Amino acid sequence: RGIDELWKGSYLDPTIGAKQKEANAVAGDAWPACLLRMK
Amino acid sequence: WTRASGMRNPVKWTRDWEVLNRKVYFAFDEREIRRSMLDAVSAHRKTASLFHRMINAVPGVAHAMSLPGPHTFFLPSDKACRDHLSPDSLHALTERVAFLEEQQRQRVGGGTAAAIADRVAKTTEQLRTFVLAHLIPGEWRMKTLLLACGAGDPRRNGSLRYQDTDRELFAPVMYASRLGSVFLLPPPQSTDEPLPVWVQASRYAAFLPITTSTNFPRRRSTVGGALHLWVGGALVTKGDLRAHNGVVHMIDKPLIPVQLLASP
Amino acid sequence: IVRIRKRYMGQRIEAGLPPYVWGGPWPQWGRKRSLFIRGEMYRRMLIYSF
Amino acid sequence: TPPKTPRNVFFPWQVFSVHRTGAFLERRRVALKVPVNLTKFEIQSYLEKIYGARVLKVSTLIVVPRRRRDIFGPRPSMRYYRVGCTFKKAIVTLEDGVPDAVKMLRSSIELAKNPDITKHNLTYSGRVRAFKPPSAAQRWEMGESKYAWRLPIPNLLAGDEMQLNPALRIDESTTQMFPDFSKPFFHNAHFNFSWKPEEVPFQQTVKLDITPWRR
Amino acid sequence: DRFRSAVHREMIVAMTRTHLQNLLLKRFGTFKTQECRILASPAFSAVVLKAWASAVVDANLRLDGEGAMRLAYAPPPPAVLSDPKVKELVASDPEAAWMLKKLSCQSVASFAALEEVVRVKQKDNVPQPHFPSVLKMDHPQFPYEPHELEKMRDLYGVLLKWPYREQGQVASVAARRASLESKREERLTEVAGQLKVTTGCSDSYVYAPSEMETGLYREH
Amino acid sequence: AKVGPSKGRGPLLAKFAPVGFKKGFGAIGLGRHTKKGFFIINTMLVPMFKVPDLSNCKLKCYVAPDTYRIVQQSFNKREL
Amino acid sequence: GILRPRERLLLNALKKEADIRYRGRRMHKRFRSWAQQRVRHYWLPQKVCVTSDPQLMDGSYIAACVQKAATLRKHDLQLWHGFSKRILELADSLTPQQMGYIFYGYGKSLFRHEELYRGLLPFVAEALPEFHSHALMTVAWALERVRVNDRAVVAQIAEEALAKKDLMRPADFIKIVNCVARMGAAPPSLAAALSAELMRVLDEKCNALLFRGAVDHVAVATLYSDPLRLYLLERFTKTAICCRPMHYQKAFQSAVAIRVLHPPVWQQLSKAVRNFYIRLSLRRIPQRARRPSPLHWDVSNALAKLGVFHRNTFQWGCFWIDIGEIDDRRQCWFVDGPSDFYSSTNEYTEANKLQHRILSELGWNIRRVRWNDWVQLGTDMDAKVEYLRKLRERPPWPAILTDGPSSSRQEMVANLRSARDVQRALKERREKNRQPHSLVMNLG
Amino acid sequence: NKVRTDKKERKRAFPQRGFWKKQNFLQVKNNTVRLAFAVQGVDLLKLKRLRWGEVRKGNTGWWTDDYR
Amino acid sequence: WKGNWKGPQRNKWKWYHRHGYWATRKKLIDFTKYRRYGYHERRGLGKPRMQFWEDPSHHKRLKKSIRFW
RNA sequence: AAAGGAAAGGUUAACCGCUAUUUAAACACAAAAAA
RNA sequence: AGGUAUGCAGUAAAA
RNA sequence: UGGUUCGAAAAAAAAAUAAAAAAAAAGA
RNA sequence: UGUAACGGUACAAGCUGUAAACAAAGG
Repeated sequence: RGIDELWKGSYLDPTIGAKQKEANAVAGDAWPACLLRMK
Repeated sequence: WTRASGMRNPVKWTRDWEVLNRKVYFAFDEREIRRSMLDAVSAHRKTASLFHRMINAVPGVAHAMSLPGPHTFFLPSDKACRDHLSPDSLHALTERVAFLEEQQRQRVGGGTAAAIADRVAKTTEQLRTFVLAHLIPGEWRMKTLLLACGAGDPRRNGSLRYQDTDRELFAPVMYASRLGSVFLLPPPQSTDEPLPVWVQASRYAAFLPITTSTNFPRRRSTVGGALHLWVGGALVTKGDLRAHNGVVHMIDKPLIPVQLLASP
Repeated sequence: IVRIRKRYMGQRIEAGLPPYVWGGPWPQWGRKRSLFIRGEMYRRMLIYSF
Repeated sequence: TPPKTPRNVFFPWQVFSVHRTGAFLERRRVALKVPVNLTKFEIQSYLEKIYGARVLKVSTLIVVPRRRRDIFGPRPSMRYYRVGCTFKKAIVTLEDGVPDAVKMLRSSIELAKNPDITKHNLTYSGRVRAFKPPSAAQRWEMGESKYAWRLPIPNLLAGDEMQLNPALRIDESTTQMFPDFSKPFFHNAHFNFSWKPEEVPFQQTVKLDITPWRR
Repeated sequence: DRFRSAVHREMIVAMTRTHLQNLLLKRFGTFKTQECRILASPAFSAVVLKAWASAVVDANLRLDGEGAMRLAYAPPPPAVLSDPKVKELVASDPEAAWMLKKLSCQSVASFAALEEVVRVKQKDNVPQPHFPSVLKMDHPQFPYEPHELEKMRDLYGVLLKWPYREQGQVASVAARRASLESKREERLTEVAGQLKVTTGCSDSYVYAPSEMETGLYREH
Repeated sequence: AKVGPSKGRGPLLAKFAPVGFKKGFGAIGLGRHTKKGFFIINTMLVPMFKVPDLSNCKLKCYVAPDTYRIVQQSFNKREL
Repeated sequence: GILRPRERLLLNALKKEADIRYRGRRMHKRFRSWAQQRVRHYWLPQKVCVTSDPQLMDGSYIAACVQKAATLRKHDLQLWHGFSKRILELADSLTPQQMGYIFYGYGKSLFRHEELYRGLLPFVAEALPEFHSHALMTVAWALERVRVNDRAVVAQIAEEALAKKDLMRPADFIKIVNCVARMGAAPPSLAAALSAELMRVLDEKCNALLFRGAVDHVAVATLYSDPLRLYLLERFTKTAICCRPMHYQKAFQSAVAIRVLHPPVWQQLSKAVRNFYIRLSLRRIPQRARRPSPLHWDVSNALAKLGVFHRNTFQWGCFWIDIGEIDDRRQCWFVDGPSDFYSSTNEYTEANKLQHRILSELGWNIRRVRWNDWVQLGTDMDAKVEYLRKLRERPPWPAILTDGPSSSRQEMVANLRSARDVQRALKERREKNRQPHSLVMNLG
Repeated sequence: NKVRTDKKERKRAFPQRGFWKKQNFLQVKNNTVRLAFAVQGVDLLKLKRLRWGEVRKGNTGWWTDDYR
Repeated sequence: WKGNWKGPQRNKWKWYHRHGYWATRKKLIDFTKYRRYGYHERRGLGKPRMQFWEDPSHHKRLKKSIRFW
């Protein structure tokens, strides 16, 4: 039910294609300390 | 160096089956026991209270039962005494044992006093006779007694080897297609009549084929086992209470001598 | 001869013929009563568990 | 080595990762790389609280990469080294299945390395003879009675979905024809239990003659 | 009355169907026969044997054990023959029609005796076991008699391809046989074996204790 | 040497030692050995993971690339 | 050192026999775990002496003393009746926590003092808004265990649990639902509400170890809704591996009850789940030793004297039959004792009614004996034989088991004392009959 | 051993005429693997024997080419 | 040799209890000699001097002498 | 005859020790103070 | 003839 | 199934280990 | 102080401590 989250959407996921894997792999910047200090 | 033990014992035992059979012989028939017959009786005092009290209260009986000579003692239980002795006989036995214990306690601490000595002598002789009526020369173990009564002899063990029952009456769901020799032991030390011993098949023997692989050819007591050993009209309930100088067999009836029995 | 006999018996097993054996006199190749000694040992173990 | 787990965490640092095994794993099982110092209770609570997984069992092994000697390349330094890290391999058994393509490895280059196909018919080590303890159904307590198929309640529940007669599950290409019980035959062919049927006639018990010279 | 509820009747009918299927399978060999295959097929059990068991329960002929092979040798009931579902299965399935025709043809009318049962058994043509002459023969037993050893050594390449010979032509086995016969003196149709039927239909069988807590060891 | 940490063997472990060697890896204790070879477990000693309700949370692991431009402009407008 | 050869051989044989004895001894220990768990987070951190004078005890002290005595098995009648007297004196001043611990002690020790529960229940009802999960669970649990039935208060406790659903512990809620089902205190609306809440509790808050406690055949048959039944039966197939014989037994009984009384639900199940339960029916589920009671033995003796073959205390399917006749197997008897009804009443328990209905619908002709009527016969055997004969001469009992006449605690106590006296007399005159008493010694 | 700490290289400094091939044991192992694959419908031996770029569906080969 | 040949044994218990870390500590030997897998007192230089371009906020020199809470 | 085991644990006995103590698990069941 | 399944103290006897 | 643990019985200490982290107000 | 074991980092004779190369823009 929830253990699938360890591989869902990653390159280990067997139910999705290469383009979807690449799209899921794209990522942005890490949280800066300045913005983290506001939380 | 190793700490393996139990099922991982590092001891290299022999696997030779003949040597292991010899080991069985040494471990069971030739085993050495430190305790004595009175040690066993004391261990079972709670179940054999009356005989324990008699042994400890009657002069000379303990000395006789502590001697080196290999002996066999048939110990009745308090339950056996209560069931088989008449109420008056049981009351008399209890009173006399208590009397001997009371005299012993007095030692620890006219004609009326003189009669005490005579009564003590009479009670001591009677209770000594009773207790020693169960002591038998030699060491007669349970398997020896069975083999003497003939169990284990292919020519005589009939009626004890192939017991069967009406199976469908007790395990019906498995039977849909059916739903449609007296040995003699030396006399007791206090008497001259040798003791008869025999064997019978228990009620549990017939049910063996229902639950075991068999190779057959073409009230009732609840004591366990397939064979029942009877000694002088009394059933052995617990046998092979081995000691250093003998063996104790537990029985369900006291072997009262004819002299102590009442003719009328 | 052992090889020949084994071949024949295995051939019958493969074919699915009834599980029959030669019934004649089997020679005794051992001296020890291992069957009965081991049976006695098993009896003792069962009694201990009980 | 790893920091000991506090009574209250508030910020777990432990990384649970999926491990691709070259051996076979059952339907409802998955292998994870985990820190060595964690207990089964810790692993189960971690998975149930951070992921909501319904864990049934956790089994653990400690994996230490083997020693390796650098001997091969040009100008080799004959020094010892280990590839990877020591870790706890946690095999978790859950209420639901896990994809084989996720849990196990595959290959079309070395065709023999397909554990999802070969299953437990192969041992993936130097082990030659596989040891398996008796199954739960083969045990006695909570095991399958070999005459329960003849009882009323099982037949009431079977309906038309199941047929309980074991005679229907006999493999024709393995079993032999029935023999005559009055003639020499093997016990292993069709009995498959540890007792002698009464329909087999009386058998001769032979006791060895150990001292023929005496007679 | 005779029944307290539909589930009661359903349980009794299911038990009767299981008993009938067991009896028919044992009649036809319990395996290795196309008749056994058909009796095992789910559709046959669902339709034909279900109707047959219902008919038996209605007829009040609930017999248990080895005494129930009468049911297996009786002809299929006319109610079973006339049930529309049976006819649909017969039309759609060649095996079902073949099996039902065989059952109708090879049956004992009186069961609807032993001579008729023998005739039907012969008609069934269930394969029978046969003990082979090869297993009746003998081959030399080590230790070999010196003449046997010597002859086999001299004729290794001819006599050791098939060493089986009729009883009495092998001295090693003949001597052992004679010794065993002397020790015995000093001391003093082929039919496949079958385990007896363990199923039943009668109340005596259905409502008997399961005896699963008791420790019965001879499970069967 | 033929025994010890030499030749890449490293510190001793129960895997490499004979039966009887006792060496763990750093797990917490969760009970007490008994006098007869048993071990009584106490679940009160199991660490308690503190996990907040992650359902319906708008935060994500990373931040969108435009945040840099937005924040830089919003801070320059103040600095200037 | 060295030994003499005989000594060498004897001691070597002893060592070998000891090894074999150890191996034989460990054979049957499949379910012996060296690692074992003990629960101790309910033990209070305060210290108490259980024998202290009750007049110096308050609620906080007496509750702790009761719970400690229950844990330590210090079942002393004088001590616990002093506990009862002091608790009834302090009824006005107990918190829900203290009342919960008191109920835990009483139920755990099975101290069947009905008066204490009766006197404490009104305060429980009044203080319900302040109760918490553990206290509610404990009150229901103790009442169910001791057979003290108060349907109104049990329903109020269940409603309070529903109102505090966001605060209730899943195990406590499961136990409360099971107790409500066993006591038959939930009308249809409350049953539907409890089923609706339990569905979500099990789906969202309970893992396998917590869920397996929800598998109770009485609740499945009488309380759970159809979706809850389907979910429970499906989930047991997944959670079987962590279950024990009691859980397997209750799952099997639930499946049989659904099949016999709810064929529509049984069919609404899936083929795989039905296959799981069919295969479960084939397993040897470890039971526990059962023996005829004194009343059971008396009824068997009277029946045998009448002349009816029968068998006692045997297992058929997933049920235990008191008496099963041999000549006509469908005829069976049940001997109903004081604990088969609710205290001070002749009303049957839900489990008893469910078993009666299921066996009756599966075909058994059931007849029943009531101890309240049997005790009035005394030691007479002719009267008991006539009673059993007259019962035999009459039709079997319906598939629906109806309750008996009204009774009171006074009559219950009187009948219990009479049964004690009858037991004593029968045992005495059995053993005396056994004893021969024929050896007379001329010792005097 | 794999770390090459043993002295097993000492014998390899001397010639030997040949070495046992353990073909019985190795063939038993290989056939066990083949059976494990074949029960699932895979012809591992055929795959291993296929030529580069050769496609053979089912149990086919040069004989199929001859008779088709 | 006589009978079965016996040579120096490889015994982990003996080696670790007679020549291990603590056993070497208890021995009376030259402890100023470098030992790769055991106790020795050939002391090192510690962390070297910071290069002029490194960040002093990250340069580190002490572990135990400054250990706070 | 060369003269051979007793520590811890289990059993039985005795017992005015103790949550350093058997599920807030469950089954079964004519069953029990004072008055 | 080491210790077996609520566990810590603690005396005696012993197939 | 063993080790661990009690005993034998041991600082007679297997460096990177533990029923072994400052040791009861523990918030039931 | 010094050194080392494991772990992270280009699976390392460097760096480094589960925050394992970096916070410098806080009521």
